[PDB]
Amino acid sequence: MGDVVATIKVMPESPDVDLEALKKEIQERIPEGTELHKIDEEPIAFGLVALNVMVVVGDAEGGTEAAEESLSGIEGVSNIEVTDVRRLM
Repeated sequence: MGDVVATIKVMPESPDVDLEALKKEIQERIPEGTELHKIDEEPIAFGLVALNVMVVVGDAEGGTEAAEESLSGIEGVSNIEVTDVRRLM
């Protein structure tokens, strides 16, 4: 208990929620500041399942700002619940 873990839940608006295809996009959307953690295959709409891509940060820096940056032009179809957090203090 001491690591800061964030959580980004991305979900495609279309019923063609390609989770595995999103997997590749997830890696490229990850904050260039640190590294990822572990993703979650959780459902949202009637059949649209999102992926909660968490990230493990600690010795890193505020370079994770790149995440919000990529959000300014991220999956326009797959809007993310970019409000999840997990402060493991």
